[PDB]
Amino acid sequence: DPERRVRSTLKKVFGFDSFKTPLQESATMAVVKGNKDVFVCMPTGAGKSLCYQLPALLAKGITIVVSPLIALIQDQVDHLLTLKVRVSSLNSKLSAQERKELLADLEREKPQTKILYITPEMAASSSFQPTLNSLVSRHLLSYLVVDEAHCVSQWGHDFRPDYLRLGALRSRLGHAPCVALTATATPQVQEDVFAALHLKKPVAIFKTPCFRANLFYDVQFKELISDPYGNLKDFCLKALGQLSGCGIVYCRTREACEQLAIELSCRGVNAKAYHAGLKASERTLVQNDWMEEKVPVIVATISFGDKANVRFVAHWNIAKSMAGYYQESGRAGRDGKPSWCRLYYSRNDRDQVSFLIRKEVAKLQEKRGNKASDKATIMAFDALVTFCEELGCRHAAIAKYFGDALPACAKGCDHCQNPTAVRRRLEALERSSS
Ligand SMILES: Nc1ncnc2c1ncn2[C@@H]1O[C@H](COP(=O)(O)OP(=O)(O)O)[C@@H](O)[C@H]1O
Ligand SMILES: O=C(NC[C@H]1CCCO1)NC1CCCCC1
Ligand SMILES: [Mg+2]
Ligand SMILES: [Zn+2]
Repeated sequence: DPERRVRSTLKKVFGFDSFKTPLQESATMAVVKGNKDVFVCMPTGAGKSLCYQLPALLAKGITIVVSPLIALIQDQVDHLLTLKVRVSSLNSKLSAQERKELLADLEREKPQTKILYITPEMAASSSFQPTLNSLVSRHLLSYLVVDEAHCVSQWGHDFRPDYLRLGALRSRLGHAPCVALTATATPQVQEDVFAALHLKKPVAIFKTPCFRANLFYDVQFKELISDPYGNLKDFCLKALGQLSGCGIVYCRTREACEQLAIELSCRGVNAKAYHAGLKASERTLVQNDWMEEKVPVIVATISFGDKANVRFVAHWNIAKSMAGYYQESGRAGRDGKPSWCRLYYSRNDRDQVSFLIRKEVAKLQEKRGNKASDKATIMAFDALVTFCEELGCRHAAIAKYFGDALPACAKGCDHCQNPTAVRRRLEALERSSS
């Protein structure tokens, strides 16, 4: 029984009685089994770390774990040191004395080190190779783990050249299985991971689906609304009337944030602005006022840094990216009860956000020259423009983006609930500028 061994270690070392989801459990079992290569794609906070850290302890040899930054290695190392586990790290920030003590440990038979964190630069170093081949010689490597695996991809919004070295490394440790883990969930990033890391076919995939059936999506066009602030007012109120629950209004500028909270409060719905301009004392009062439910609606530019009963998330201005919008809106309806997600689109608004992105990309060019990755920035915005202008199910467009199959829309979107309503609105959009 592996399930005995897993259950024991989850308690005795990690101090958990259960797995956060069955998907975390399914992934973790496949890694223990050790026959296949594995891809774990779950949101940040889902406990991806556990899926390789636990199996490493049940194995005979050493697990090598590649993480992008010494700052994230250190947090991991300290976490595991407070749980009485034999874990070390190899990097520039170590002394030459400590570096000699660790390399000595690796050149014994049956070393004390059980998990070795290393950067991709250090894994691809000249100075590391004798040690690495010595571990290969003596069949002392149980696994190879590549955390933050999206770093291989130009489409993944954090490219790192050194991650492309990890492929050849992988085929040299062919005896041992490889686990690749990320929160970025686009199909192209997954294609890039599979080829860049020379993963072995059939890959066992553990992927959180991005369809939530309890969310209603719609997209209104501001060019067509006679009374914009009142349209929003009614929306907020309807979502709070079955008062009950809370809501979020997102927007881009400080000025619009303030005007929005004034216009909502003046027209029968209590609301307070929330942005980086105001003082940190006043920031935290608005935060606390929304959490304990004195004030039901918060109008914001930026996150706090959980909340179960958000009955609506409204976007006043189009977001910078599809991943952006999916994250932001998806703060709605965590309790499982019906919520509403609305996006107020306009073509002038689209142009403003479009201009800003490109001006930001020019700055990065001035600084470091042209990069293939800047097209990923543009495409990510464009996917959300298409979402706004196309006749189609809302949830499916989201699904298409993250490479999921056609989800069953329970009339859970404006398009599917009434295809012709939406068509009539898209015809009148085009008549506006006739
Ligand atoms: N089975 C579990 N039960 C409860 N909490 C867990 C479990 N597994 C992991 N966690 C916790 O969840 C948090 C997030 O985990 P982490 O591995 O950093 O997530 P990810 O890397 O996917 O973003 C950590 O504090 C971790 O201790
Ligand atoms: O699915 C999520 N989860 C959204 C979470 C992240 C923080 C708040 O919401 N994000 C991932 C990362 C971006 C592309 C693939 C999807
Ligand atoms: Mg992680
Ligand atoms: Zn639909």
